[PDB]
Amino acid sequence: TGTANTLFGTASTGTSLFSSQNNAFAQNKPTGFGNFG
Amino acid sequence: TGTANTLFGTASTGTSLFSSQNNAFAQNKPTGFGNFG
Amino acid sequence: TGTANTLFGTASTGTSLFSSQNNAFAQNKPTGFGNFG
Amino acid sequence: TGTANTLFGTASTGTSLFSSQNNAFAQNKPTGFGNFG
Amino acid sequence: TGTANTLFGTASTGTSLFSSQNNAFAQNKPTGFGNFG
Amino acid sequence: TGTANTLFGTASTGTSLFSSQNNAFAQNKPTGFGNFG
Amino acid sequence: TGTANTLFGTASTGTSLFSSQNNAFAQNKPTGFGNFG
Amino acid sequence: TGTANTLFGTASTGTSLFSSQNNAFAQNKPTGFGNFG
Amino acid sequence: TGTANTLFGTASTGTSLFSSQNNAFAQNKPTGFGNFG
Amino acid sequence: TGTANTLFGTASTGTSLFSSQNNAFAQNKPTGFGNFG
Amino acid sequence: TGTANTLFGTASTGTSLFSSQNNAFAQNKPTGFGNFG
Amino acid sequence: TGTANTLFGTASTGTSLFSSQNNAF
Amino acid sequence: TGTANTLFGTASTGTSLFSSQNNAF
Amino acid sequence: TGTANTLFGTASTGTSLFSSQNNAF
Amino acid sequence: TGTANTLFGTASTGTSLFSSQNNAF
Amino acid sequence: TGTANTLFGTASTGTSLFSSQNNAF
Amino acid sequence: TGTANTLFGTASTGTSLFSSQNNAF
Amino acid sequence: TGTANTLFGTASTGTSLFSSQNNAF
Amino acid sequence: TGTANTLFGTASTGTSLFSSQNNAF
Amino acid sequence: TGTANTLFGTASTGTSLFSSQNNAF
Amino acid sequence: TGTANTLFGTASTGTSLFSSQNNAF
Amino acid sequence: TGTANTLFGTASTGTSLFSSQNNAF
Repeated sequence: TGTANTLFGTASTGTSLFSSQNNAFAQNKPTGFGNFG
Repeated sequence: TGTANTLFGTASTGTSLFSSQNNAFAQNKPTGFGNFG
Repeated sequence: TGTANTLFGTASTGTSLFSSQNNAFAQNKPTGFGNFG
Repeated sequence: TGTANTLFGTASTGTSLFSSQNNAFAQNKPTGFGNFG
Repeated sequence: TGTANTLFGTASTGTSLFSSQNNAFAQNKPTGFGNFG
Repeated sequence: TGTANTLFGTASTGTSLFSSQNNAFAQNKPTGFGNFG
Repeated sequence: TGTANTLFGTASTGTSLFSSQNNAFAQNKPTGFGNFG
Repeated sequence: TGTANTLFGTASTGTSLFSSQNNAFAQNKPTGFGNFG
Repeated sequence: TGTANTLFGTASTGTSLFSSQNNAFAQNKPTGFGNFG
Repeated sequence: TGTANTLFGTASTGTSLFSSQNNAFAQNKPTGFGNFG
Repeated sequence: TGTANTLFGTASTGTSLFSSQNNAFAQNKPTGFGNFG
Repeated sequence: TGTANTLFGTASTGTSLFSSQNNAF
Repeated sequence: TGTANTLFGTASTGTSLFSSQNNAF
Repeated sequence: TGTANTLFGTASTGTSLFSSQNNAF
Repeated sequence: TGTANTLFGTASTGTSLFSSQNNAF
Repeated sequence: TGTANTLFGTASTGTSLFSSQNNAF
Repeated sequence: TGTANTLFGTASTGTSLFSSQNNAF
Repeated sequence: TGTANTLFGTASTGTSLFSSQNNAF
Repeated sequence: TGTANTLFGTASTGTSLFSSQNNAF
Repeated sequence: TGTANTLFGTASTGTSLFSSQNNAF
Repeated sequence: TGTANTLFGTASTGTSLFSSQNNAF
Repeated sequence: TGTANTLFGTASTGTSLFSSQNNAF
């Protein structure tokens, strides 16, 4: 499987089975810059 | 499988089976810049 | 499979089977800039 | 499969089978700029 | 398959089989600019 | 298949089989600008 | 499986079975720069 | 399995079974720089 | 299993069974630099 | 199992069974530099 | 099992059974440099 | 199966969406 | 199965989405 | 099964999403 | 099973998400 | 099973997420 | 089982997340 | 089982996370 | 079992995390 | 069992973590 | 069993961690 | 059993950790 790439939060490469992944984010003025390629 | 690329939140490359992925985001004035290519 | 690219939220490349992906976003004045190509 | 590109929300490249993807967005004055090409 | 490109919401390139994709958007004065080409 | 391009909502390039795609939008004064070509 | 790469949060390469992964993030003005490639 | 790489938080390579991984982050003005490749 | 690499927090290579891993981080202006490759 | 590598916090290579691992970090202006490869 | 490598905190190679490992860190301006490879 | 109940006050822009799929193999 | 109840006040922009899928193998 | 109850005050932008999936093997 | 109750004050941007999955093997 | 109760004051950006999974082997 | 109660003051950005999993072997 | 109670003052960025897992062998 | 009570003052960035696991062999 | 009580003053970055595990053999 | 009480003053970066494990053989 | 009481002054970086394990053979 391919690489899992994240800045904030989680990067999950393993297979997930009956298994919950969750993330609650509360941001006051976030700024995100992505240069994907 | 291809690379999973994320700035905030989760990048999941593994196969997910009976398995919940969730993310609750509450942003006050987010700004997102993406240069996809 | 191709690369999954996201700025906020989730990038999921694995095959998902009986498995729920959800994201609740509540933004006050978001601004999104995308340059897709 | 092709690349999945998203700014906010989810980019899903894997095949999804019996599997729900959902996103609830509540925006106060969002602004979106897209330059697709 | 071709690239899935979205600013807000979801970009889904994988084949979807018995599988629901939904997005509820509630915007107060959204503004969208698209330059498609 | 061709690229799926969307600003708000979903861009779906994969073949969809027995599978529901839905989006509920409630906008107070949206403004949309499209320059398609 | 591929490498799991994260800046803040968790990088999970092992297969996860009946097992919950969660992350609660509360950011005041985060700034994220990603150069993915 | 692949290497688990994280700056803050946890890098988990072992298989996780009935086992919870969680991280609560509260950041005042975080800045993240990632050069993934 | 692959190497678990972390700067702050925990690097866990062993299989975890009925066993909880948690980390509470409270940062005032963190700065993270990652050069992943 | 692979090597567990950490700068601050814990590096755990043994299998963990019914056993809790936790770390509470409170940083005033941390700076993290990682060169992962 | 692999070597457990840590600078501050604990390096645990033995299997841990019903046994809690915890570390409370309170840093004023920590600086971490990691060259993992 | 599922019963969605939605109330909107006066002068309020609103949508209701309901999707049900029954699969019987 | 699931009953979603949503109330919106007056002059309030709102959406309700309900999805149910029943799978019987 | 699950009952989501959501109240929105007046002049408030809001969404409710409900997803249920029943699997019977 | 699970009952989510969410209140939003006036003039407040809000979302509710509910997901339930029942698996019966 | 689980009852999440969330209150948001006026003029406050907010999300509620609820996930339940029932597994019956 | 678990009851999460969360209060947010006015003008406050907030999220609630609830996850329950029931396993019955 | 577990009851998490969280209060946030006005103008305060906040998250609540609740996870419960019940295992019945 | 466990009751976590967390108070945050005004203008304060905050998280609450609750995890419970019940194992019944 | 365990009751964690945490107070944060105004303008203070804070986290609360609670973990409970019950094992019944 | 154990009651942790933690107070943080204003403008103070803080964490609370609570872990309880009950083993009943 | 054990009651940890921790006070932090203003502008002070702080952690509280509590661990309890009950073993009943």
